[PDB]
Amino acid sequence: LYFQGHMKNVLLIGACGALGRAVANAFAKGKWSIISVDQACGAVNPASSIEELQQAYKSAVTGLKVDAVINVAGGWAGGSVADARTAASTELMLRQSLFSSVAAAHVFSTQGEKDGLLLLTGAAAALSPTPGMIGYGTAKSAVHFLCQSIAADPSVLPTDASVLAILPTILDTPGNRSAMPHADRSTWTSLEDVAQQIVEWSNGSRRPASGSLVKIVTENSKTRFIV
Amino acid sequence: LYFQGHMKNVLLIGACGALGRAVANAFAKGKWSIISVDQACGAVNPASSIEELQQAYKSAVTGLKVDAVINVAGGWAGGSVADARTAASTELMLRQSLFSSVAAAHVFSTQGEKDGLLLLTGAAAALSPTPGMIGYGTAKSAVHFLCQSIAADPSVLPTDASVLAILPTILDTPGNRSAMPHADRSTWTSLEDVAQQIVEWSNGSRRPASGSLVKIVTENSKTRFIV
Repeated sequence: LYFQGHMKNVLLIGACGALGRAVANAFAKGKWSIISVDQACGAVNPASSIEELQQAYKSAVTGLKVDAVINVAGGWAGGSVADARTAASTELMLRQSLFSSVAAAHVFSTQGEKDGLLLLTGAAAALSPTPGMIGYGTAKSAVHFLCQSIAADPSVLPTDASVLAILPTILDTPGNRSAMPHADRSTWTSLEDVAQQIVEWSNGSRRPASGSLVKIVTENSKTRFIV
Repeated sequence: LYFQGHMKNVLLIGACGALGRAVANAFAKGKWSIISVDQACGAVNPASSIEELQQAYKSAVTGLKVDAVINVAGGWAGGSVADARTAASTELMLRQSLFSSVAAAHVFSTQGEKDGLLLLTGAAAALSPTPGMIGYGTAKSAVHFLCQSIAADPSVLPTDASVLAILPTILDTPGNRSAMPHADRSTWTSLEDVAQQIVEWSNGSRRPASGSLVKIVTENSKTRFIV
């Protein structure tokens, strides 16, 4: 007659960035419980070791199982091996994208629900060498490899778990608007389309094969998610 | 009648490991000047930022131009995203292999001689996903990407510079002998064959195309260097 459901829980990493806020709004409209580890904003020190991140992540979800672990953290910096500042900017992109993803994988493995989702954020541009974006290309290339490697042994993920990486080309962010203010935005992906796709996968449906690198391709302002 | 030559200088990173010592011995027999940044052993703190490594590297070669920058640093640890210790071990492999390689690229770019060599150390096993070696596969995959990315804009390297990554399968090291003491060693690459190949490339000849991932393939105890 009455059957009591259960709240779904998402561990959200990177909630403070443009895509992070769009993703938090989509989970909230979707009536998920959100644990925003990076919030209440800069809540976890970026100088954290991988071990310290996985401690802060385990601590934020104690006595919960998580149906999704969504990592959308990461900024962008340019630079070639010529610039002295490439060292500092690449260490930052490695910490925001790769350190966070390794820690997120361990919490997913130990606290994750059956049919759960781990979602990592790559970059379509990191499918090719990136001479002018050394740090960013190297960090996101590593995320892509980490996603394929996690997927390749399902015995250490929850049963019917999926790991996916999203590979955006260009996102329609305030930063992109002010950087390129007279460009055509017909290929810029809406943050809301990405966030709604992430919620749909997190609710269980339309997932490509675990380990997929899902390119986000926008043409004439319509988006497809392509493996 | 008499023409005075000049010493060739190598910046050697990772001189303390088995391959590092074999490489130092080969440069020394080859009458190169060796700057061993990691020596006099653990000379540079592994907890160094990329910026601090590139400072320690610039400082070790002040008022020299370097004909070669050779990075052979890196140990090995196992682990899946299941093990709590994967976080700490992966951060170590990222620091030893990738942090060192980004700093080495900047010193090569700013202090490197024309026709100079930058050599990075990958892993044949990182050409495929590595579920049981998450940290090691991810760190070496990143080195491979970094090598291709550096090569892809020659304008920020010295004229006729080459960047190469070596991708060993199994090296005949004391560690490998004691770990697998009844295995066949007919596919294990001699450290001296690798070191002599590195010196030959550093003297200028037999280099494949810049950005190459050179697999080291040993069969019936004979080694080839294959792109």
